[PDB]
Amino acid sequence: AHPPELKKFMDKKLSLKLNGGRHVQGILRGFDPFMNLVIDECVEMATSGQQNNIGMVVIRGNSIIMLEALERV
Amino acid sequence: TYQRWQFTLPMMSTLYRLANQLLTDLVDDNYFYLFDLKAFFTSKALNMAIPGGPK
Amino acid sequence: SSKMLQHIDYRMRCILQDGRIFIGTFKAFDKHMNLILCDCDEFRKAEREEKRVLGLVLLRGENLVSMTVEGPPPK
Amino acid sequence: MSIGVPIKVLHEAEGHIVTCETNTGEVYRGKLIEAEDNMNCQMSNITVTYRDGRVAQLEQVYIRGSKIRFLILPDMLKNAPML
Amino acid sequence: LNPKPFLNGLTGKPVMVKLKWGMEYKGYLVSVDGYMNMQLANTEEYIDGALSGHLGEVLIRCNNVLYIRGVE
Amino acid sequence: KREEEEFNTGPLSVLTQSVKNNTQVLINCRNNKKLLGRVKAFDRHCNMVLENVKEMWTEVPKSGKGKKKSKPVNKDRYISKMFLRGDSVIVVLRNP
Amino acid sequence: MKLVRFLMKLSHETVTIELKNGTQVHGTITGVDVSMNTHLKAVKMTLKNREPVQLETLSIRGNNIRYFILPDSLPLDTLLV
Amino acid sequence: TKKFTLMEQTLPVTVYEMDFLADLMDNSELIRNVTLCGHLHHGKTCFVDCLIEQTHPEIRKRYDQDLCYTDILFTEQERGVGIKSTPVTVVLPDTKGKSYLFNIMDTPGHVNFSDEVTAGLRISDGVVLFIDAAEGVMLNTERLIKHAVQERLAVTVCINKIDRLILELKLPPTDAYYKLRHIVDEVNGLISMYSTDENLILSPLLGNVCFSSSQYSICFTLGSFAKIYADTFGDINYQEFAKRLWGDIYFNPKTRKFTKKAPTSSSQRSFVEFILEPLYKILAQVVGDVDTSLPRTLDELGIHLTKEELKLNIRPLLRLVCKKFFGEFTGFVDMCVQHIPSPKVGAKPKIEHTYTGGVDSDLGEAMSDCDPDGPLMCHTTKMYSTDDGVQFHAFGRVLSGTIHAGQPVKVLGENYTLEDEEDSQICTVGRLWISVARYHIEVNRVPAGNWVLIEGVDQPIVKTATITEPRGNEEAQIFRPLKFNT
Amino acid sequence: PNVVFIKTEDPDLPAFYFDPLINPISHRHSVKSQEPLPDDDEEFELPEFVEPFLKDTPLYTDNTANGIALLWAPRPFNLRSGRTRRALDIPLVKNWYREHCPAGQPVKVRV
Amino acid sequence: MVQPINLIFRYLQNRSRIQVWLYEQVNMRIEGCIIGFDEYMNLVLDDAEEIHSKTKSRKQLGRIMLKGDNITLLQSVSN
Ligand SMILES: Nc1nc2c(ncn2[C@@H]2O[C@H](COP(=O)(O)OP(=O)(O)OP(=O)(O)O)[C@@H](O)[C@H]2O)c(=O)[nH]1
Repeated sequence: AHPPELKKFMDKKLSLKLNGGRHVQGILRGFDPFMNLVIDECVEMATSGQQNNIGMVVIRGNSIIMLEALERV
Repeated sequence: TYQRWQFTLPMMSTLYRLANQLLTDLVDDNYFYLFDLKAFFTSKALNMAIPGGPK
Repeated sequence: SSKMLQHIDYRMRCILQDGRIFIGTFKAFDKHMNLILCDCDEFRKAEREEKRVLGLVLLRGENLVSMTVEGPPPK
Repeated sequence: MSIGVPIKVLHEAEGHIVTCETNTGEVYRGKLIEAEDNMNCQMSNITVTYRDGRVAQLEQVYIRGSKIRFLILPDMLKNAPML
Repeated sequence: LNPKPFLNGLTGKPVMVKLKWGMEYKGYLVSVDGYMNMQLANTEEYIDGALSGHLGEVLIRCNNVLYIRGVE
Repeated sequence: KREEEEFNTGPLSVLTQSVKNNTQVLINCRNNKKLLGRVKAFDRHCNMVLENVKEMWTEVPKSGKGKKKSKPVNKDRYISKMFLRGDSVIVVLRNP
Repeated sequence: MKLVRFLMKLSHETVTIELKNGTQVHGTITGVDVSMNTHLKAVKMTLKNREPVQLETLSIRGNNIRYFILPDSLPLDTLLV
Repeated sequence: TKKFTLMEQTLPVTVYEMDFLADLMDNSELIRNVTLCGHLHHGKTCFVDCLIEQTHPEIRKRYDQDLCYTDILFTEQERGVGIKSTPVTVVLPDTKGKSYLFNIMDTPGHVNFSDEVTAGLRISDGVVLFIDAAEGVMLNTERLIKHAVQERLAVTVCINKIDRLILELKLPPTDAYYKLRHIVDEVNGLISMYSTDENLILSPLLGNVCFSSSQYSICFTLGSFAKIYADTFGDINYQEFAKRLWGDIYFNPKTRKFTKKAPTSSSQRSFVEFILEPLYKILAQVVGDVDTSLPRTLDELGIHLTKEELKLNIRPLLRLVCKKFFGEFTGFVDMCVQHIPSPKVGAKPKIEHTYTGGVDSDLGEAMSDCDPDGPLMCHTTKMYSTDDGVQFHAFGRVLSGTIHAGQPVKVLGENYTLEDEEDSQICTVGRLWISVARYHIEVNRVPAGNWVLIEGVDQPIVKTATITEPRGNEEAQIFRPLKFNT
Repeated sequence: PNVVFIKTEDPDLPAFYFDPLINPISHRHSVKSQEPLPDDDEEFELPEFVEPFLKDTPLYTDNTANGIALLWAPRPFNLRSGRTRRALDIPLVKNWYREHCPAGQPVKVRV
Repeated sequence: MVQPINLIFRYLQNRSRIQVWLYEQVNMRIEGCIIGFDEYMNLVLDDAEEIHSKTKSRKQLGRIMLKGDNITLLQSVSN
């Protein structure tokens, strides 16, 4: 079927690497057929390593180019 | 030349029960356990008889 | 289809979107122009020039620009 | 439906060791686990080469389909009953 | 205000469309459609805010378009 | 048939009248260059079949690292008939 | 309408094409497909700045194309049907 | 001439390249080692035939007579009772098309021969259990469940001879459903009684039981049948469908969703309405109206037969019609692949049970990793005589390391210990073969995880023996001799 | 294995029916198990036109009851096609003497 | 499970002030209050202040519609 087999990764702690050289790290709970993610406890990794905290975020599917686990399935 | 025959199943299903007086209604070959052709051969290769078999 | 199918099992030269070149023996293609190249070389350009080797390369269709023949078949 | 020969060879590739290069220029080298019909791969136990030289090891990774621009499938597959 | 009613609203007003490549147009829009292509009338083109010229009766093609904003 | 209702009414009507009147129309490609044309047919993807065309741009390649910018005075080469893949389009004018 | 079908009737005439990445081919055409996939034979290349090349047959993916360059040897009027 | 066995001189045509098979053998996660066991004449051998017939295009059954492929002995064919555990190695595809290597140890089902099961059980990772649908559980079915579970293999069960319901007993669908469900429940009861684990409950929803008729080449899981369903109509998430096709789930045709409660008193179950009833309608047309309405029916199924095929007798014709409908036995693969662990994963329980030194030993750790480049540790459990009867070939599992042609190996007999080395001998390994029941493929080497026939090591071996490097693994020990069922 | 075929006596009955000779299935789930049946209305619905495969055609037809019975008929009657034999070769009475007839018959015939 | 088309609806009902990051153009962000989704994730942002971070200054726009393919994240911030 069309959904990504992302079911494994849920509630484990992800890093993402986003289009345009951006990085965010997250505990995950969402996916839909386009891979639109809903990330929780989401940190923004700025260029300089000055880190922000931000709340729950949606991501557009096409913006992702990798999706990595910081703590295992 | 009358070599080959090919019948539909309503034909066969009739012919079977016309013949029914001659045929025996054994559904499976378990009956002939020591009463088949192979068993008699053993009774002929040895010198020793099956009770109802030929001699 | 029928024009592409003529090429099969030959030794094909592909030019990718970024400017790279692959040269490979060609045995698959698909409605999105995916490819499987086989026994394959990665090749880049006195102006310096270089030749790297790759195996059984599976090319996602988006990258392809053009492909060309230069060999008789590896029979 | 006519999901043709290449994606079947991708499914055939699973459980081996494949190399996989993304638009940006990162080169991954990892053991495959599953691959989907749009080429979303999961990959395990990777040694990644960065665009500028550096190596790193990784636990597990999932690589969006349209973001790839070759895989290096393991050579023994040339015999496979897809071909 | 869902996006489909909204675009019917802005019909005939003044609107200012900004394209991904950093050009921008001022226009009195004339229609929109299923893919959100657009037409504009009596248009100006800004390039870093320079009034480049009165480009007559433009059409714009929908993949180019970032935000559209309405003008006081 | 149903596209005819769209192409008369909607934003594509710019192209539609451009065929009937045979006004020129100044297109702006993605490679910066402009195509000025008398569009002789089209489809919904903005594909076009152009004529009497003159493709005007400043030619300053990346090769120069400062040398090529010496050349701002432009060019105008005249392509007699020309089909154009639709996705090359960012905007289109009417000229009158 | 449906101009891609006009790009199949055009067979075995002669064309230049410029591709999107500044490539130019010069070719005689046989075969075209629903997704504009071009195949040319008797092919002369010229890359961006780099010098010409000449090739037997060249097959060009659909979405890399930009403008063709038809010959003046087309009477256009036939395309209406 | 002494040639009392039906060995084939020439290698038959296969769908797969033989080079591809050897390549797969290195990939220790792709291979599966099953054993098929279950009570007398429940249809094991004839099932295996249907795999071979699928895999070897030149080989076909005779219309009049079963092709007992693994019954290689005249003695065995004369009796009609399997007497020797005969291994078969084939690669056969999944529903996905992904090709896996199966080593299938076809075993006897007669109670006395049970020795043959236990030997093949030891080298296997998993049981497939065959039950005649008409008879259900019988004496030897219960014994083999008990034995397998004690040996810590994963178990999955296969319900054979479903055709007997339709044609012999003539049971209506709903009662036939109850006959199936009864079999499943009895097996669950037996397992849960013996096994201390509780997670191994088996039920069609979970994939690990499949329904088959081996005379007529029918095999389907719930997943497999839905794959047929989806490839017809399109746009079905077939894995989600297969969850809904068993037990007390009823279909509501007005809302077109499934519910646990029957919308009318005559609402047949999801299983009956979707699985059984179209199965029934296939068979009752073929054995019924072959003259009048069978061509019309075959149109709807998308099956086309030539005018020469349509003149076959009913038993050949029925097998043919189903073979086009179901196609490959992919359902059997899905059951085996998921539930039965690969040798990588399976190594840890296997070493723990069978090895007297246990997992705590350095060699125990090395064998658990199942490394092909590790220390050679091979276990032989069966002996098969040559075609002439002069020699015996040892058969075993390369439980670690790699065996090479011509290599000198130390063979450890069953009494060997670190305190008594007298039960050991050094032997020169001759030719190796991957074994297939009637023809043998010779190979240069066999990596860890696969089965192999070994020539010339048979002299010091009485029954079991451990094969190990003569100069490296000086602290190796034997595997425990087989604890027979009786 | 014991062929278990149940001879339908009269053609009025439906060809598939639980004939009284067959022992009734005692089983009815008493200790009712709660195996992983998905929850009701959990987002699964079929496309518009899927149906049970052969639903247009009846479960049984009048020939179905008769046609099954041929499958265990003796050797010339269980087949649709064969090859003709000579009138010499068919042994009409052969089936009788191959079975051990009931001993109450006179001595003379037994031998 | 938290589906994303559900989450964005919760941001409508709060009428929150959310900050969007554009595709490729890291140096610019939009910071909108929101009502809007046809299925493409096209947003309609009322405040819509542009944040050109080299200049730090904050240029102001009308009631703008932000076409779906330009989006990346969808962060939550204060008003
Ligand atoms: N009705 C029916 N009979 C079958 C089917 N498959 C096999 N049989 C018959 O059942 C008998 C047993 O088949 P085998 O497979 O040789 O016996 P087995 O299961 O291997 O058991 P062993 O003899 O101990 O090796 C044979 O006469 C087959 O013709 C089936 O699918 N349906």
